[PDB]
Amino acid sequence: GAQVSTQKTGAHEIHYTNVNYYKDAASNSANRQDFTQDPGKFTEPVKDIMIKSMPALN
Amino acid sequence: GAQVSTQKTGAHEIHYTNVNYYKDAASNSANRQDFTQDPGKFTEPVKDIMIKSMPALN
Amino acid sequence: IARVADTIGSGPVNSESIPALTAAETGHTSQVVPADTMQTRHVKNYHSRSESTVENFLCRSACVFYTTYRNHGTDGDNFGYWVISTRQVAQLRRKLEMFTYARFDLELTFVITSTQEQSTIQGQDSPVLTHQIMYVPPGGPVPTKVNSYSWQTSTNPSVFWTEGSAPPRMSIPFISIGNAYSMFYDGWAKFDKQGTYGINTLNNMGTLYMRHVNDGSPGPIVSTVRIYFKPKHVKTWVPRPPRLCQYQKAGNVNFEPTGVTESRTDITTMQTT
Amino acid sequence: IARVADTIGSGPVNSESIPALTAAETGHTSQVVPADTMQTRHVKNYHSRSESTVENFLCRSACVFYTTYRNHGTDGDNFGYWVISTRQVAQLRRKLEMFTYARFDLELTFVITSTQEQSTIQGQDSPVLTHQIMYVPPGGPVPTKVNSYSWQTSTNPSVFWTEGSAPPRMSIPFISIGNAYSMFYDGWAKFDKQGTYGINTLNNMGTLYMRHVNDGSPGPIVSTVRIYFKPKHVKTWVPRPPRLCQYQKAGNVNFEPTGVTESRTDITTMQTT
Amino acid sequence: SDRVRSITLGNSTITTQECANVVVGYGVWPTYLNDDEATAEDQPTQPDVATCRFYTLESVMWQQSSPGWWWKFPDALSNMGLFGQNMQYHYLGRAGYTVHVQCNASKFHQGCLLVVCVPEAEMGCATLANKPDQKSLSNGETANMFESQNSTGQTAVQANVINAGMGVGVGNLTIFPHQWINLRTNNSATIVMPYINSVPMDNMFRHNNFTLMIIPFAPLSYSTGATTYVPITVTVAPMCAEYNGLRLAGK
Amino acid sequence: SDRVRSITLGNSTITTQECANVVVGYGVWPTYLNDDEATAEDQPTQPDVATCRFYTLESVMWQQSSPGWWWKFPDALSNMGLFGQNMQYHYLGRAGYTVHVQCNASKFHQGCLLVVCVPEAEMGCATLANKPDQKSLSNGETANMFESQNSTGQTAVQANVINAGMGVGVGNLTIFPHQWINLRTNNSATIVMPYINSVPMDNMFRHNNFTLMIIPFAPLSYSTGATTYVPITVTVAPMCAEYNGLRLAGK
Ligand SMILES: CCCCCCCCCCCCCCCC(=O)O
Ligand SMILES: CCCCCCCCCCCCCCCC(=O)O
Ligand SMILES: CCCCCCCCCCCCCC(=O)O
Ligand SMILES: CCCCCCCCCCCCCC(=O)O
Repeated sequence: GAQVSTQKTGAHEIHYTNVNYYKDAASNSANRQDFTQDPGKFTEPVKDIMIKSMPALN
Repeated sequence: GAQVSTQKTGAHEIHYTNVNYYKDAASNSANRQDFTQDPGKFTEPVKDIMIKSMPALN
Repeated sequence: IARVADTIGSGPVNSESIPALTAAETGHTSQVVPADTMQTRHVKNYHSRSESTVENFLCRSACVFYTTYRNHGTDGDNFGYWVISTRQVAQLRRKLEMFTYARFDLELTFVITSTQEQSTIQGQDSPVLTHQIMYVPPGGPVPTKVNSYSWQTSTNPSVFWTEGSAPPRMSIPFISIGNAYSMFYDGWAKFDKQGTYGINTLNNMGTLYMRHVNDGSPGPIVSTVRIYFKPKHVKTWVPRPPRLCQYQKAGNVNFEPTGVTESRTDITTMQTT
Repeated sequence: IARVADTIGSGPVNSESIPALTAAETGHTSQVVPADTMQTRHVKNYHSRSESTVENFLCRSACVFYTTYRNHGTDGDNFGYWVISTRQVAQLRRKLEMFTYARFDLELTFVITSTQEQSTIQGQDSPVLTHQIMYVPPGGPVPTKVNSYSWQTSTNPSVFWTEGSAPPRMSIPFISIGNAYSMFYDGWAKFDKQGTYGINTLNNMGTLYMRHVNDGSPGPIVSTVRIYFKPKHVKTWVPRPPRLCQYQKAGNVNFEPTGVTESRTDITTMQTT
Repeated sequence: SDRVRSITLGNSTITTQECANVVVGYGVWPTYLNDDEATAEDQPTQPDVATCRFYTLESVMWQQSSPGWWWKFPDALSNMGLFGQNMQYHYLGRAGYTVHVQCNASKFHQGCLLVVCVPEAEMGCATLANKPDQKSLSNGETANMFESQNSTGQTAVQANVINAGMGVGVGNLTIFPHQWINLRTNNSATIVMPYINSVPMDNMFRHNNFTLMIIPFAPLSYSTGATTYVPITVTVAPMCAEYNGLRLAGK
Repeated sequence: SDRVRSITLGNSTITTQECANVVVGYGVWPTYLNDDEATAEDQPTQPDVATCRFYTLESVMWQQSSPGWWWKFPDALSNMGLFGQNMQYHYLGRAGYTVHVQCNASKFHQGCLLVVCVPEAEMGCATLANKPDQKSLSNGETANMFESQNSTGQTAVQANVINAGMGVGVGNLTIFPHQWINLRTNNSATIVMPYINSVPMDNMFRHNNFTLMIIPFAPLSYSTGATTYVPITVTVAPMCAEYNGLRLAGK
């Protein structure tokens, strides 16, 4: 049970291996590459869709 | 994910193994065997081909 | 990949569409890009947001407290204790308090250093020192002396460490009784609202106890233990504005009123700063 | 394989082809081999250019600075700092400056050594020392005392090290805001051309801070930290002539004019040297 | 033959009947910045004819004791037509250059000039503690002269030619794209320089970042009765010039 | 709705929440000169971003007794950024214009302005024997004011507004591409003008050849206690500007 993942490399011109040693999931290392984004919660929390090009208010 | 490469040995009369441990590509070891050569940039930067046996200037 | 958006090409426009005009009263933050108010070129942006994730922003070891204990004591009374909290330091407290709720595992690290004290007990040749940090969860028996029975650690987790070696480290899971750690609490502890008000209501994490496992030598010695917290496997909820005023207490959010920003000469001075 | 070219066999010649004659005015460097101006034999050359690659030429640990800090201080004021640069040493500066642009990762290593000072504080029996190197990027809060709050290192990267163990080492990626590190800059910092001229314009790497994590003991002690840089994953552009004159400053390329080479007696003396 | 050559850029043309060849940078012809290399988002300006054309600088006079000259670019073109204009109104810029140095003699004249383009040619001051002032580094359209002796001055440049103002060996300058004007062989030298920098575009007023040096390695020589006025004319043309960041004019 | 509108040219944008519509010349959108219409042979310059953008002129103040104003183009833009620069270095030029006149009021204000672009607006002098001097015809970025009475002066323009300086009926000026700013209806007027001339390109310094007139047909009016400072701002943008005939700068 070894996990081969992709290292953090540069763009515009590379794997590491991981084995878990302990029985608890808290003993693992950090989730350094959990890239998720949902900004709509805070920037567009309104009920109606509010298209950009249209006027906000009639 | 283990990489078996050829060691540096002598010519005229031999592998090592590599595993990456860290998540960043900068944590890796040096590229000791990146043998590339393009001397034409500095020694023949002229526009025309300039064949050797021919006279350089007419 | 936390890759940012590419810039799209845009030429001249003349139409009824009004991307620049909006109503900020709606609470909606406008989604205008530079390609809406000017002719842009095409840019393949390879920049990524990998460093502003909440895991990377928070996964840094930070010192949260240090205390001192001696080898001679009286009588004694030469040991250390810390009631665990994350609010006695300014730096880590402000990062954790950018959110209202957080769930994470911790990486706990200790840095124990010993110092020789002024005396006339020459000559001193002291063997290597061994320290014992004991964690007593809420309700367990507390050490009263430096050699009391509680240090047996039959069920209480303890780490023994000899000086000169790597600083000790262990992992702690998410241990709260709630579904998330609270950085902020807007209620009281008692139902009649008398007593403690605020985040101190939920502070029941426990206590750490430190001592020398060695018997005290003639030469006086004082050791200081630095605790370092590192959040791991983080999940944050409800971000809030960063603390502007300087902290005053650990139990409450009491502050001294502060200006909004640094002032400048007038409304048009470009010397900012 | 960076294997050199084999020598081809060549017999006598009598023709119109003139490999030895050329025009050096063209800027072209002639590609004549020995097989063009003499009868050669066939040689299977197994020599390789593996050692003159820019990675191998540059991937050597080099000391770039060392500074001292004490344990007593006043008041204190017993800690060290270094504004990071690669131009305070002659040896590594001349290798990096054979190119105009370079991109690489670094391997950073420290060698910390402590020395006992002259005093009459007998007798001294001091526990092992622990050092803390903190890196403060540009804009971050600076340590003002040896025990100030900045040493908490909530977000600033720091390495803790106890004496007697392996020298500490960590990797740094390529961190510049440009697409390449510049060894040379032929402009000013301000648009009106007043102010700093040259490579100092682009020097904004940060600062390192060092201290003893231990409380000071009675016996005086001075520690020196040696920083070692090792370029990794190298890419170089636009090679330039090696520095001939001895360096004078770190911020600029100011020099004292030097002769082209060592002189000899006359145009025909074979005693060279 | 290969000694003749013509170069047409814009409404300008240069003919040469006695040349050697064209040296093209590091084998790279100048091009426009691509979408995957760009970082500035606004649509750039490309005049493409009014700016990418030949400009002739001020001529110097080769003498028997001339150590050499140097120009900074694009500071030398900062007042040349519409190329200088776009430089003033824009924050960012980008160009490559065709450089044509021209010196003719009488076939009884002798002397060899080194013509080289040095990228990022940072120059030292004559006083080790100080820095060279703005005029000593680049006089614009006028050449700054090398000296054949140690320089003096608080803000002066160390213009002793043996180190070429940079603290290197002057004979080692052939690592950069260079050429030779040898009076018995050719009367001109031409170099095509691409845009070289650590960023895709730069401010054209606070950065150069290449210098043109003309150093006589073999001195000018002739017998009495021959023409003694041998000038060297420099004609540069920006190639693929584009500009970003339009605003009020300056500097 | 159709009262809102935005116009993006270059790095500039104009939003209007209360407009009427866009008047496009004679139904012709400005374009570049074609190969079968061109006669000048050299490759033209097209800045296309640094010049085809919005420029704001100097504002005037609408008063209760203001007869009107006029600008000449491209003389009004002869000193505006890189558009004026390309005009100086080039013999020939060619552009179309987006014109945006903007005047806002308080909804208790009243008055109607005629905004018209007159092609080839040749103006007469106040003295019948003489000719109007250069400044009376076009002050550049500054507006020349109509009079509500007969003008006097040897070199003056006959600026009596009833004939509009041209010897015609001012109410008949609606034959040209025009619009109205009626304070109860809209606060702006925009006209897109193509290049109109008897030749494919012309010299931009000795020919205009259209004028912008702003004539209040209904005077400004308000009750005491309201704002009395009602300015009119003019924002013009050349479209598809190209240039031929590069040489030294002038005028
Ligand atoms: C031998 C060492 C064991 C020590 C175990 C320590 C466990 C204590 C719990 C630490 C987590 C506290 C986090 C609280 C967060 C908050 O209040 O915002
Ligand atoms: C705890 C240790 C962390 C230290 C991190 C140090 C990072 C500083 C950056 C080093 C690279 C500098 C290279 C510059 C090259 C040049 O200017 O030519
Ligand atoms: C961090 C790099 C770890 C390198 C691997 C060392 C640990 C032992 C690996 C054993 C792999 C077989 C176990 C398995 O089946 O998953
Ligand atoms: C430098 C030599 C390293 C020798 C190997 C030790 C590390 C563990 C190897 C584990 C191999 C299985 C992992 C994988 O699937 O790639």
